[PDB]
Amino acid sequence: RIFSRFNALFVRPHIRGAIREYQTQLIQRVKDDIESLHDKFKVQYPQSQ
Amino acid sequence: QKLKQDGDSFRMKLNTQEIFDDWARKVQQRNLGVSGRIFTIESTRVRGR
Amino acid sequence: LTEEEKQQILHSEEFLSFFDHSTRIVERALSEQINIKLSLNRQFFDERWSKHRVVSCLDWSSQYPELLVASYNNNEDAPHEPDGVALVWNMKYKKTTPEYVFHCQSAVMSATFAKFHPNLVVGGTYSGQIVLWDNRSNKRTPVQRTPLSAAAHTHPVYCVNVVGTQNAHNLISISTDGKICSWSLDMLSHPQDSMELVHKQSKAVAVTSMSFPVGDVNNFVVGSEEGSVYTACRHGSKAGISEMFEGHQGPITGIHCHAAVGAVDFSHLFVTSSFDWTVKLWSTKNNKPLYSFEDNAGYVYDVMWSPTHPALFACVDGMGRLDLWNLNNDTEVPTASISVEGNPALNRVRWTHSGREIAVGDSEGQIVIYDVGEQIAVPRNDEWARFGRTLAEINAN
Amino acid sequence: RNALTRMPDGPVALEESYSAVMGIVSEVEQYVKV
Amino acid sequence: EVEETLKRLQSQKGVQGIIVVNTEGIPIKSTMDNPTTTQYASLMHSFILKARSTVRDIDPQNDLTFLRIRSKKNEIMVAPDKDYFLIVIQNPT
Amino acid sequence: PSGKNILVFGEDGSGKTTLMTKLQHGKKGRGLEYLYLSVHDEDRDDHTRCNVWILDGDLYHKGLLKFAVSAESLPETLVIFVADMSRPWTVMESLQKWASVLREHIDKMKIPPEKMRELERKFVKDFQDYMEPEEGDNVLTHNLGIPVLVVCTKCDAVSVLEKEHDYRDEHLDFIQSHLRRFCLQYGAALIYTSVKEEKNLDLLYKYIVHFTTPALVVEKDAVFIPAGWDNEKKIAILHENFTTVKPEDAYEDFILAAEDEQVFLMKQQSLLAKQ
Amino acid sequence: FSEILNRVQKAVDDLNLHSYSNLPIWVNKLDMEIERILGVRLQAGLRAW
Repeated sequence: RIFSRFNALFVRPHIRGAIREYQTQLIQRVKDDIESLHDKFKVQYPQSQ
Repeated sequence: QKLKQDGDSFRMKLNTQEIFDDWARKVQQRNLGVSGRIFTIESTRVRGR
Repeated sequence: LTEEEKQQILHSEEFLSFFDHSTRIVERALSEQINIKLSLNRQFFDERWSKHRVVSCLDWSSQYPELLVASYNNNEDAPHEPDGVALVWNMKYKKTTPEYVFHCQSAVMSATFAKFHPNLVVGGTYSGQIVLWDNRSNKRTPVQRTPLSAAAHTHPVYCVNVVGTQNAHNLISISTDGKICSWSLDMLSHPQDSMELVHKQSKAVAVTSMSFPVGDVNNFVVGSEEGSVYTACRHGSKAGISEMFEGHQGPITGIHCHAAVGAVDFSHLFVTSSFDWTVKLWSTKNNKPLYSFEDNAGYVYDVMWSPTHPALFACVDGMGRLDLWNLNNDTEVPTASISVEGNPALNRVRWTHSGREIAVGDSEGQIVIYDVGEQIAVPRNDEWARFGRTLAEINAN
Repeated sequence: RNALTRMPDGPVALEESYSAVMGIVSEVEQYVKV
Repeated sequence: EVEETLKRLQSQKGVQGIIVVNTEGIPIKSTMDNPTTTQYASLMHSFILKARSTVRDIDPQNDLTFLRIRSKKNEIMVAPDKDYFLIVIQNPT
Repeated sequence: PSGKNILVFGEDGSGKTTLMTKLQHGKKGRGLEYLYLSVHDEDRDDHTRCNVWILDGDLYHKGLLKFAVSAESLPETLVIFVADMSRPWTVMESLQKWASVLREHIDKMKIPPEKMRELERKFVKDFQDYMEPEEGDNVLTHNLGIPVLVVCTKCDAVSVLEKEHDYRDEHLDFIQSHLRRFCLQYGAALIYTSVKEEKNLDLLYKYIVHFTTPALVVEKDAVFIPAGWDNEKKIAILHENFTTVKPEDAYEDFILAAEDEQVFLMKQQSLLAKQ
Repeated sequence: FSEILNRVQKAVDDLNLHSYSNLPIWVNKLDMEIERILGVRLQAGLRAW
């Protein structure tokens, strides 16, 4: 939500090279969610209830 | 780009036209004229008895 | 021994009810002693009548609990039993034994209580065969049989309605085509409002678990085929469906109007839960989802608002996860959250009228009853208007 | 019944065959244990 | 309906034996040992008639709908009304 | 007294593990499913080891039969031929292959005992002979004989049969006729059972484990042909109506790894196809 | 063992990610050798049990 407030600001140098570590933190979160999606799609619809 | 390709291939996993194609083609080629019986909603069907 | 005359004397008419009293009070007397805030309240399941019953709706007991009709869509798990399952239970004694068995001769689909009656139970089936039961005694035979002609229904009765008072005992039975029939709650011969839900487009409205406004309001919100919140009235200048405020997807499996006002305003709001893997907030001035909730993993089926704290709902999903949220307190997260046995695709959720406990129904039998002891008497009108203002300031850019 | 494309998976005969043979092997040593 | 009746009567856990004593005083339809409890229920029919006269003559507005006989050895949790007295001896634990 | 034994034989499922589940088990992967009991052999049950053994297929089950069949076992070896009805083309094959199994089994390990000719063959010429009396004509049996009593499991699919390939009773008459003929040729009695259905097995099997049974053929689906009621008149009435006169062709009526490439080979091939 | 069989179909999913030449030949024939591995471990395990 904080990133959503200033998505477009992530261009300017003071904003380009100053959030990258927090950015990687959320990248890990995103990757975890993508993996959860993999776990969900592997449990296909006809196999599920 | 790593997670980009990850989500791209995983999005390509959603291309599951096996059962979808089976259902669509079977329904078309099977019920192409199945509802053509306009005799009545009360017919005769018996055996030797 | 040879007891046929004693079958008439001993097992007579009024003595069968006395035998029901004897069995009930001794089986209740089984709780004999020696003769020298997520808490998971209860859970009930019949291993003979609730077994593998793939159901979508039952008849809960908000008012007068500890006796709630488990009007199950009788599966083929017990073909050597009467095809139809309706089970009132005994939460007061906390038992699951098949004592209060109830049955019909068709797929019992959402057999709600009748109007002005705790014993009389009304209910549609797969072929629109609305049956009824007057259990003044301890009987179980469906004493009524609805005619099933062209004007009637042959599709599952999604959510039948009871409108009016002792004067107007109206019943709104609907099929999948959307044919509304307002059967009087006395005679099963003529449905008063036996019309079609004519709308701007696709007059044969594929309704899916509609919802009934609080306050005897006819401005219903029909859940349909792809979200499709059909907002309308049954009569007046807009007897058919006036419009369809949507933005929700899939067949609505849960939609509910305003809860019981704690200290808030009337709060003309509602919510929707369906195949879009989520719940979406709504009101009377939106035309779009007021606040689309978290699209959780799997089909979010049911949702229900609580009476104690009016600004909090509860919703399960395709992977059995009940999430009860009060965005005026817990916005980004639910107030309480707990899964069900495993991660199945459930179908029902219903708050207890007493609040701080809820009876959630699975779509395959067993019914769980969770306990959440958090809310007390608080003026949530302030937080209500403030959060509405926060959303009104967040949507802007 | 599967909404995917792994039709070239391991085998449609392997998985429960091992458990079936292990089941009879367990049946002998357990039911004739008396 | 003797099905649900006998079902919920004898099927109840620890129920040794019920006695559906009628005005006759003989438990021919029950789950107790009939050759032993026949005379028992007849004698108890007369003495429970004494008890009915007692409880209903000293205080006429007091019926007898459930007799939880908590003995030193058995749970005779009798289920009466004005019609019967289900004298049921049940396993204590 | 003494213990008993039962040898059940089945093919392609057709109700074998479930049949012994319905006798009164973990899995099924290597045959020989033992079954210890307490059999009421007309008076009491003192934990009598009436050991029943499950056996299906043909891929080396003689070791199982070695742990099952023995020297002093054969006089009351109530063998059971199990064949369903859903796939009759596989059923005709099943009973035929199992008939070959029992013939070569008798001609494999049952033939060395010499006393069994004038003892066991007399038991056969008593068994299949006393079969028709004390129950309910010319039961034409083969050269074989052992306590044969065919019990066809998985028969709770007649509606599925008419829903798949019968829609009348030709498959309920011709198949009944010729399989009843095969069973009478085996010296047995055609019995049918299903999942908790067609209760007629405790009568004859308890009658030979040392309470009678009637016989009708009007059913034609849950075919109960008890002890010695098998002949070739009723079957002639069965395999004649609406089908050919005594047919043998009704049986036939109901009856991508692409490639890879190379490098040097493909390179020289490319220079070759350069043109 | 069953976990690595799940990893085998995971590798099948890895092969479903992109284009291959003898993908079912590769999987199924390695599964044939896996059945031979199952033969070694099965005779050892059955003799063990």
